[PDB]
Amino acid sequence: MLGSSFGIPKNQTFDYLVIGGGTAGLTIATRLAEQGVGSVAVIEAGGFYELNNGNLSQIPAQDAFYVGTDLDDWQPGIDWGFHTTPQAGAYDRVSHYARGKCLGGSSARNYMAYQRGTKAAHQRWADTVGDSSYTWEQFLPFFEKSLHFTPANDALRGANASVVSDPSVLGNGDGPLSVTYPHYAQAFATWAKHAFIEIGLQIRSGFQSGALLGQSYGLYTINATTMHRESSETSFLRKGLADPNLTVFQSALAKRIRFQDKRAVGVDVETMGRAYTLSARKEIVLSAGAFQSPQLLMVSGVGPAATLKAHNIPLVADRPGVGQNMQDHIIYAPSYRVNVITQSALLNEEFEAQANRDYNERAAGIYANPTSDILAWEKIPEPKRSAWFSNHTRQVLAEYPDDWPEVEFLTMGGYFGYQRNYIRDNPSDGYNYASLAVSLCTPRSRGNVTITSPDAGVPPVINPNWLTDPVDVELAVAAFKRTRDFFNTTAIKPILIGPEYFPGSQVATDAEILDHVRKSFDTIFHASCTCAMGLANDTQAVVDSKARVIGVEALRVVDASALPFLPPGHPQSTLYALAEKIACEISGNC
Amino acid sequence: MLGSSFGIPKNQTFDYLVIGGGTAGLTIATRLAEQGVGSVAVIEAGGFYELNNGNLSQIPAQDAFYVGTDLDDWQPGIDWGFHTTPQAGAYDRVSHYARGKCLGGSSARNYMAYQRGTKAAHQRWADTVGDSSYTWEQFLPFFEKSLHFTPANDALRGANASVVSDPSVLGNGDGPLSVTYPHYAQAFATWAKHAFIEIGLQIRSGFQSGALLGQSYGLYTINATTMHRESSETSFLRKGLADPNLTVFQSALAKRIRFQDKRAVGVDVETMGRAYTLSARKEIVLSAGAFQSPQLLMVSGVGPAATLKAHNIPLVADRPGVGQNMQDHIIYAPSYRVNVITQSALLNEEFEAQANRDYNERAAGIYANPTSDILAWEKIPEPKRSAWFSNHTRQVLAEYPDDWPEVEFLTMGGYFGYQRNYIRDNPSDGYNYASLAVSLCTPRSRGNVTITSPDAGVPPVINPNWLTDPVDVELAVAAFKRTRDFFNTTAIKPILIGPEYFPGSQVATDAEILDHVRKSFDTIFHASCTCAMGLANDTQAVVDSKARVIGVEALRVVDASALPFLPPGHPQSTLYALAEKIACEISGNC
Ligand SMILES: Cc1cc2nc3c(=O)[nH]c(=O)nc-3n(C[C@H](O)[C@H](O)[C@H](O)COP(=O)(O)OP(=O)(O)OC[C@H]3O[C@@H](n4cnc5c(N)ncnc54)[C@H](O)[C@@H]3O)c2cc1C
Ligand SMILES: Cc1cc2nc3c(=O)[nH]c(=O)nc-3n(C[C@H](O)[C@H](O)[C@H](O)COP(=O)(O)OP(=O)(O)OC[C@H]3O[C@@H](n4cnc5c(N)ncnc54)[C@H](O)[C@@H]3O)c2cc1C
Ligand SMILES: *[C@@H]1O[C@H](CO)[C@@H](O[C@@H]2O[C@H](CO)[C@@H](O[C@H]3O[C@H](CO)[C@@H](O)[C@H](O)[C@@H]3O)[C@H](O)[C@H]2NC(C)=O)[C@H](O)[C@H]1NC(C)=O
Ligand SMILES: *[C@@H]1O[C@H](CO)[C@@H](O[C@@H]2O[C@H](CO)[C@@H](O[C@H]3O[C@H](CO)[C@@H](O)[C@H](O)[C@@H]3O)[C@H](O)[C@H]2NC(C)=O)[C@H](O)[C@H]1NC(C)=O
Ligand SMILES: *[C@@H]1O[C@H](CO)[C@@H](O)[C@H](O)[C@H]1NC(C)=O
Ligand SMILES: *[C@@H]1O[C@H](CO)[C@@H](O)[C@H](O)[C@H]1NC(C)=O
Ligand SMILES: *[C@@H]1O[C@H](CO)[C@@H](O)[C@H](O)[C@H]1NC(C)=O
Ligand SMILES: *[C@@H]1O[C@H](CO)[C@@H](O)[C@H](O)[C@H]1NC(C)=O
Ligand SMILES: *[C@@H]1O[C@H](CO)[C@@H](O)[C@H](O)[C@H]1NC(C)=O
Ligand SMILES: *[C@@H]1O[C@H](CO)[C@@H](O)[C@H](O)[C@H]1NC(C)=O
Ligand SMILES: *[C@@H]1O[C@H](CO)[C@@H](O)[C@H](O)[C@H]1NC(C)=O
Ligand SMILES: *[C@@H]1O[C@H](CO)[C@@H](O)[C@H](O)[C@H]1NC(C)=O
Repeated sequence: MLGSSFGIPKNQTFDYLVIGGGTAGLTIATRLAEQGVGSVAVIEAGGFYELNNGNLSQIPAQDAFYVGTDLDDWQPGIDWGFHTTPQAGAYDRVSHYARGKCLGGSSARNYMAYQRGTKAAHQRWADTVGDSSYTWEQFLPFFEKSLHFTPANDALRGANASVVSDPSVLGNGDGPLSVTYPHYAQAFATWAKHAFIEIGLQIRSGFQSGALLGQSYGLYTINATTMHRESSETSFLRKGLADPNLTVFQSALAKRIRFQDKRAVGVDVETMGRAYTLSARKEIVLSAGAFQSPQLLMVSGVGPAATLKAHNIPLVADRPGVGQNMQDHIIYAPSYRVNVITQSALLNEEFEAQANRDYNERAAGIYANPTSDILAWEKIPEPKRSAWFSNHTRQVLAEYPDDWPEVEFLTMGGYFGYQRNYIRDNPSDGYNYASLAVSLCTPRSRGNVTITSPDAGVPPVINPNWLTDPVDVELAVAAFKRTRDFFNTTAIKPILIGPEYFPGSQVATDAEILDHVRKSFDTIFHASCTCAMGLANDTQAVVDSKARVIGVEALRVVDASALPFLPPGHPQSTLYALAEKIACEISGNC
Repeated sequence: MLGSSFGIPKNQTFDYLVIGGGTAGLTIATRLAEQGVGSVAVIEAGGFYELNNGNLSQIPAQDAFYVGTDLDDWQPGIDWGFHTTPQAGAYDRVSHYARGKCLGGSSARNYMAYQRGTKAAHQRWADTVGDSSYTWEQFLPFFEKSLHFTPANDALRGANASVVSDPSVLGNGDGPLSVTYPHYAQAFATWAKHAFIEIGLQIRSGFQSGALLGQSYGLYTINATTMHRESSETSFLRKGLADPNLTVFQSALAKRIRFQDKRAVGVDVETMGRAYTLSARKEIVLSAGAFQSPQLLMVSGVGPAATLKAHNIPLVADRPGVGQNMQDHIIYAPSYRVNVITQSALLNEEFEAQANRDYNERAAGIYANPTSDILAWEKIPEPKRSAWFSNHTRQVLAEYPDDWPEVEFLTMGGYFGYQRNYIRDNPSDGYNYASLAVSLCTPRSRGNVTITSPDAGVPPVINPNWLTDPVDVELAVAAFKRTRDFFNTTAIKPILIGPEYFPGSQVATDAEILDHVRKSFDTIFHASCTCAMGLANDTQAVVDSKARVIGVEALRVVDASALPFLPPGHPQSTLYALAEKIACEISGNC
């Protein structure tokens, strides 16, 4: 009975509460319920994205809806409508920062890329938090536990789009999280493989074995049968319905964590104006993400003393790291008109109608593609390194491990432009558009989150502060010039129609390149480290290596906020794994 | 793809809009979508009751949750939290009036009784609205079209609980609305059959063939396989999700119908704070029910001129009938301790655990019962008639048709008391409690609905005004004495434990009985006739026989508000049928 899984908004007691039915939230809630620790309730402000955002969150190719910087490019059924402070690195631009408000959280909204960090990143993690269980070899089983891998389908993809994978690290098939290759590869990506080789990027066997340098076809959180998005909702929550130990509270806003002495004992909740308190006998897990986890700590009395005093919040623990040390990745892309099919073709009615039938009848065609296909990773090579970087920049980059890339390239079968609104500004003049996006994997810029109010119903103040460190500025210009090197290869030339479409060659000098990047970049949505994992004796750390909040009892944080630092690339794989790990830490029954 | 059925909250155009995803709403929306008239959108303020009220709305025996008169006996996931004005007939009591806020509306909340009115009621309907298609023989196919009848299961019910039905009027099996007999009959009802005969109520072949006088086992909107509630959501909406012509907007509040000249062209909607306008090319159907249909007309400029002026609403049509002539039924019941299992046994943990397993594993046991089982109908008999009624009362009752009953009796395997809150005040002292409820089928009292604001987000002012006509007062006392006659039968005596438990024999005189009824009665939730069907030339009528709103174009009302008068007994059968009829009227493709 479906309804048996869903809670009634009144005072009651569970063994465990998880705040936030997002990526980490639904994973840890489902695993705790299955691991015999007693009753678990998960509290989520949103509903099902299948009811609240049409089929836009279910179709991989529709992932560009409601992610633009424009303040109005969102709707309240899937997005919080959060905007940044005026951004020092983006000419004081106030931008929309997309966050999932739904069961699945930002796993309902992401571009579905599944890629793990490097052995050396895991080594740095182990060192920073003083726990060797975070080293690659000890952590890997938690990465594998979640997965149901399906190999590439060569018949639907075409021979051109053959993949190089490492199945030995993609689990035993028993996990609920579908990971596979899309049934459709962008024709652009097929050409990009040759261009990547010409600029010195060797093919490797996927991005799941603890190394990145080189190129490969990406793996995605997509169901191999339906080519629907795989979120934490379609994977973990669907398994957890059927577990009588799991209760879901949806359309439910957590307002305050309650403390008796320094012990977390319950959560104040509002469901459609009805206030109630859920009590926890054992532990509360905060999984509200990089913006709202720190906000809930602060309005509950855990955070910087001066902030809590200024908003009349009684102090429970002076923890100055709460909302500090925010890390993020950025993305921007030039675009060309190309002589191959890209997502542009969906603007043509006769083409869309065929793609629509291919998707629903055969799980095939361009709708079955998340826009991306091939990722590539490098250090900026010599001799460009000495020309493009100051001595200070080269000294800072030499402190990163050899395996830790500086720049990520992503094939995109669509137009980025200024990323104001990808749907409105999608060029409609009858050409196919493709982009080569770049992301920077060594961000030095640090941001923060604070509050204007003790009410969690008021949005937090979000200041990512991207592109403010001189190292990020120099890297941003270098990455842009590498996209120009990609587009000047003889391998890619035959599909290009005329010169660079966006921005165009008139963007030439270092200062013009920087100015264009400052106008055309956005976050790639990897906000993290606002409840950073570190040593219990570090006054800036928020959680220890067991994800316990320092200064209080029976409270953990398990989400992107808990990361000690942002590892290179796409973090969802790591958040699934971290949730798997802290579930076993709590239960002891794995 | 589920999401393909659900709308995005932005400006867009459909051929038809239905306001209110309730009993009538989801029926007409689904049928219009199937009948080739183009695109249909349904707008509903609530969500799925399966997500928003646990399993309480899915289990028939849990129908007593959130229906009490106490102002706090509701939660915002299934109920509007409406209260009445101070009630002239109930010692100025301000009472909660349960209304479904969910897909299915009040079909999510009702006691699931399926019973039709009388041939003579249908004759009066035809005469009042000037349309012979409302006579029994012409209207019957619209009653049958909806249904999937399953016969009584004698093996699960027991031989004691054999039924007398007329399958020839219960359709061909093709309709989505499950109607059947419960898998479990209250032991109390089994005894009640003999007691009903002793006080002169003969067995008849069900309540679906245009006659009521006598007794029979009731038919219910329950799925025959699962013994889950059958709402308009589990029947019509579930069929309509496969129809690409149907779009659902849930968590969507309609604020205003828009008029160009006198033509309805769109609806102003708010979904979680996001305002948008849905446009209608052809017709708008208002299905917001007896309280909110008249409210939406008035805030849109259709209603009594003086009311709209007083709240700064521009006048579109002076229609003084809007919100007037409200009709309703009431219910109250004495109770006895009884020597048989009733719903009381669910307070015993060992009994509940077995009933829980019986329900989920075999669709059997007391959870598979809607509380009622046998209905009985009469005129107050002679010689009690001359003793209990004034000459004026007898003159008014003689104007009703011979087939139209004055009093309904309902077996109830539970305690009513003052109906403040059935769950809190459920006696827990170890006895089984049963009640014999009565409802009055000839209400003379008339109520109304008005507004305090042009904002549909502000609740309407709801004044049922029950028990204010001297005919209803005399009938209320007579009905109560007939419950005493039932409980003094020699047939029922052997299961009674001690004397009348509630109110008790100390309630003796006519004035004491009236006083007790005024304290212990509530609505039985049949609010209707606030957008009454009549002749186009009647200034008090709101809709014509085609359900078109008089004085404007392209606007219909199809719900309990549209009834010309309240027919005897349970109206959901008539609302399904009326929705079937106006669907065919609109489409011309049946
Ligand atoms: C557009 C986009 C693209 C991305 N692409 C990728 C990608 O391709 N690969 C990848 O690895 N990562 C990607 N990411 C990032 C990755 O998805 C996120 O880092 C991850 O989803 C965050 O997980 P989380 O559990 O930390 O938070 P979330 O998944 O955001 O979960 C937080 C949850 O808590 C709820 N919540 C917050 N406050 C409250 C409250 N008070 N009460 C109740 N509920 C509350 C929210 O509604 C939400 O459901 C992308 C992000 C976005 C936005
Ligand atoms: C507790 C209870 C027991 C009952 N028992 C029985 C019984 O056993 N048998 C029987 O025959 N009848 C019974 N009834 C009555 C029967 O269920 C109702 O008369 C019938 O459901 C009314 O249907 P409707 O479409 O007129 O209104 P509803 O089904 O109430 O539909 C109105 C819908 O419109 C929505 N809405 C209102 N305003 C807006 C707006 N502005 N924007 C968007 N959506 C809006 C509401 O949320 C609701 O879903 C019972 C009623 C109740 C409350
Ligand atoms: C309607 O919803 C209720 C859940 O909200 C449900 O109550 C729950 O019933 C489950 C059994 O399915 C109980 O869970 C049990 O879990 C372990 C199994 O590993 C048992 O050993 C325990 O005894 C425990 O009872 C929950 O205790 C119970 N929860 C609540 C809130 O009471 C009802 O069962 C549902 N009703 C029906 C008829 O299905
Ligand atoms: C994602 O959701 C969209 C609708 O919510 C859906 O678009 C809709 O698709 C249907 C076809 O499935 C169109 O309805 C058609 O119905 C009749 C058949 O009797 C046809 O003759 C008509 O031409 C009509 O097209 C709707 O027009 C269309 N709605 C809109 C707004 O376009 C998408 O198809 C869904 N996406 C996928 C990939 O399935
Ligand atoms: C619910 O819990 C809170 C705090 O424990 C309390 O303020 C409130 O009164 C409770 N409500 C009820 C009905 O007990
Ligand atoms: C993929 O979807 C199909 C069809 O819905 C389902 O049978 C399967 O379980 C899903 N796979 C995973 C691994 O979730
Ligand atoms: C690969 O195949 C697709 C579709 O057949 C085609 O559009 C694309 O150009 C091909 N690529 C190469 C490199 O030949
Ligand atoms: C956030 O960072 C900005 C820029 O570095 C700084 O000036 C601001 O005060 C910080 N806010 C908090 C509350 O730490
Ligand atoms: C009753 O429920 C069963 C199982 O869910 C289903 O197969 C059947 O179609 C339902 N019947 C109706 C008419 O809703
Ligand atoms: C009918 O049978 C049931 C046994 O299931 C019993 O509880 C009930 O009293 C019986 N009624 C009569 C009148 O014999
Ligand atoms: C939406 O429709 C209304 C109705 O006229 C009007 O405010 C405006 O034209 C539309 N707004 C947008 C954002 O298109
Ligand atoms: C509604 O009914 C009452 C009688 O109970 C009457 O006094 C009142 O004026 C009516 N109000 C409206 C607005 O018709």
